[PDB]
Amino acid sequence: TDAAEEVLLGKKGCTGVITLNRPKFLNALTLNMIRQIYPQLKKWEQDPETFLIIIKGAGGKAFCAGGDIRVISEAEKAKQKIAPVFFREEYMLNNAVGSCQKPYVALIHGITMGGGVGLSVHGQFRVATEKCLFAMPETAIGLFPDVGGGYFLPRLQGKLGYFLALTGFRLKGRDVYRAGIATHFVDSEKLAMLEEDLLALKSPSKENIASVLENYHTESKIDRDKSFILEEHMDKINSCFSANTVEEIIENLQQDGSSFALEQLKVINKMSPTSLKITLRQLMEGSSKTLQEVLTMEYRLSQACMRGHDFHEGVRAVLIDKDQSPKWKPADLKEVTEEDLNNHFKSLGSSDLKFAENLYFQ
Ligand SMILES: O=c1c(O)c(-c2ccc(O)c(O)c2)oc2cc(O)cc(O)c12
Repeated sequence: TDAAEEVLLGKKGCTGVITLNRPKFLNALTLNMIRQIYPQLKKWEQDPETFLIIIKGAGGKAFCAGGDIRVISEAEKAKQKIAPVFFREEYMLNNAVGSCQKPYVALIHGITMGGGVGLSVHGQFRVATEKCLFAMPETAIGLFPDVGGGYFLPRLQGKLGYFLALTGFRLKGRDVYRAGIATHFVDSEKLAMLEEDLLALKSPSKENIASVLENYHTESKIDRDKSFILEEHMDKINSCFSANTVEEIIENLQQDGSSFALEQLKVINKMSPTSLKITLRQLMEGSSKTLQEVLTMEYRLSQACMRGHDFHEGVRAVLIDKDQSPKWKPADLKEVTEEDLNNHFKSLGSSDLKFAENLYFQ
């Protein structure tokens, strides 16, 4: 047996199967994996013998915990940078998933966060199990909810996505479905059969695929009639998170004064202030952008963030030392100025992320 690849690509029946394959690192997405997945997705779109693409994670704990931001941060320490290529090609793959010309099913069993969400939420079908653990945890690490977070987050109900984006709130299991992040829910004990039945389909249409998913979804039992964990908080979320500045959101939470609001206020106050301001503007702007436009914006954001202090500090606090004790700079929201913010959003000119060759554009 040769050494295992970081992602497996296979053809089984009518289906192309992508298996994220770094389970010891929670299947975190690398440039190597992106560069295998992206061209394969494009080939399968044009392959008349491929009717379905499934993405899944190896190991049963994680679908994918994120893009591999540890390695990106390490690479920032010296001259062999990875960030310019990584974010560009990652975002190109999120767009490819979102515009996929064949049915695309993501089996989001297990931890599904950040980059892992980018590989799933934009696809046509996302199947959660009771073990699905969703978050966009980027404001805790000095980044922002990228991989198209600026597109999908504002499009969740009310201001749910703004709440998720700013606080990194975790949703588990059937709540991932209730939130609209998963399209379907299956108990994990039946996931293997669901996979098998999809793979066994002969020349399936999108409708054939949808039928299989529906049939499993209907019969799943775990939390079947449980309400969405955030339903009782949706009015206050919709109110508090309607403001145009982070300072106003924090003020609204304080004035609401409920246990939940004060808990989430506490969390927000531990997030990178720069990250918070970026994230709010990103979602507000993203609310009126296409996925491509959003990704173009996020690419600018990603490169600006590499030039700041907080990303490297967040990776240290969260991923390396795990002391959950980041010292942000600036430490106060007041010191995140309008000009600083505007600088992150500036065009990169000919270095911008674009989705066609130059001759396509005026
Ligand atoms: O992007 C992220 C990421 O990749 C991982 C991660 C953690 C453990 C692993 O073993 C791994 O491979 C990845 O954690 C995170 C935690 C955050 O709060 C925010 C993030 O953005 C990430």
